[PDB]
Amino acid sequence: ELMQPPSVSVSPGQTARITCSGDALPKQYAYWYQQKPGQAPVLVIYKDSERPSGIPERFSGSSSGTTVTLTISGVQAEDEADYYCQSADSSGTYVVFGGGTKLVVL
Amino acid sequence: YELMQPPSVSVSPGQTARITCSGDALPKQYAYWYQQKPGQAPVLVIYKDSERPSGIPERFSGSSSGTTVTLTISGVQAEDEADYYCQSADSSGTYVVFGGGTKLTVL
Amino acid sequence: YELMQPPSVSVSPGQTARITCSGDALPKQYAYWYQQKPGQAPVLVIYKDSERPSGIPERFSGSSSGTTVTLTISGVQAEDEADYYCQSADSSGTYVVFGGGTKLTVL
Amino acid sequence: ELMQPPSVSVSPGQTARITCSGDALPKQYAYWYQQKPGQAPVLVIYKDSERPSGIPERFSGSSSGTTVTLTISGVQAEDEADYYCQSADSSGTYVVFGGGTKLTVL
Ligand SMILES: OC[C@@]1(O)CC[C@@H]([C@@H]2CC[C@](O)(CO)CO2)OC1
Repeated sequence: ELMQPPSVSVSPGQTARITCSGDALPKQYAYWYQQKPGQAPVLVIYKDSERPSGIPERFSGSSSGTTVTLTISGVQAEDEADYYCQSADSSGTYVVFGGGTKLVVL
Repeated sequence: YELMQPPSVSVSPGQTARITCSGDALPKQYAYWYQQKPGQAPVLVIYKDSERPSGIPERFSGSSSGTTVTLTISGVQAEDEADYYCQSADSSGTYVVFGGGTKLTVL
Repeated sequence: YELMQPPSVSVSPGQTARITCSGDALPKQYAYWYQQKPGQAPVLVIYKDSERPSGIPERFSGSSSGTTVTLTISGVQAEDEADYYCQSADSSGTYVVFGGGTKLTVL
Repeated sequence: ELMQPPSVSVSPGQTARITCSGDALPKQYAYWYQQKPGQAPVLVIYKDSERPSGIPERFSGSSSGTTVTLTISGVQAEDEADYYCQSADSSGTYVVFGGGTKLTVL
């Protein structure tokens, strides 16, 4: 299980940082996706720091020991969504998730 | 939905299901696949066309062919009943595109 | 899904679409209907079989026949393209049941 | 539209209160539903205070002036979800929503 804050809120154009923590993160890749009702999930970062095509450069990913972090610079209204981190247990046998973080733009 | 995906695919347990998405930009743009079950976080099952994240069973596999990508689920089990989504980017690689989702019914 | 609902219904603009859910407990249990568009909050469009919350257009209407309930959308507009969900309760009225959702495609 | 806190978190068995504010609420009904990925929305309260069949008694709704409130007594793990209030503008012409509140059970 991964620990993630329930919500992060920032005013427009601020940077938001969303961190997940977990014992297995030092040895397991994380994936970050954006969840909105009614549409496919949108992968914003894979393997800790890689960005899929079509994803704005303002989205970036980093990792440090038992944490991984999605940073969103210059937050826009369309960024309002839930962000989930996905990884795997220490053994790499099964998928593990954070509880999701709701990003609000004040 | 700029990717064309059938709304429904059904198979009995043990069969292999193939879920396809179609789009003009798929040849030179990676696809990503998700599984969505009721009341659970979505799961990334394939990225970059064919790679599985740690923890994803090998019975899930992705492939690319012309203007179509395919999620193939071998030996479908009851618990695989879920919605499956595909994501990619447009021909330029400037914005994300996605299919409407396929409901996989088992039985 | 203890209610059964077609995964897909399609009509051209201006037509009337009928989306149906079926279940043994529907006769003596109210149904509720939602509209889900991409990237937006779900919308309650019908409650108690046939009542429309304030702000829902009269072109959306709900009805109830035997073991089926029906969301009828008259004068379908392109912006009505969405997923539609039905919810009710079991026979006794002890827990909630749902359909798998219908994708309405507007041609 | 409507103002709702981004998130509410309580330990198991506590009571959670989720409030929506809006100028038109004194004259317009509110509806509360539970949103989870992958499933139909679940209406827990309609017309301010009425509960659909199949909804546990621990869910209740109240209204007071420019506010409406969903109260969840004895919060349980399956209650973890987003809760949205829906209403209508002052004229009753168009639908309005809160931004959703993510309920976390610590
Ligand atoms: O109102 C229906 C939904 O609850 C279905 C799923 C949920 C989203 C919609 C589809 C989803 O994003 C696909 O991963 C999963 O969660 O929002 C709306």
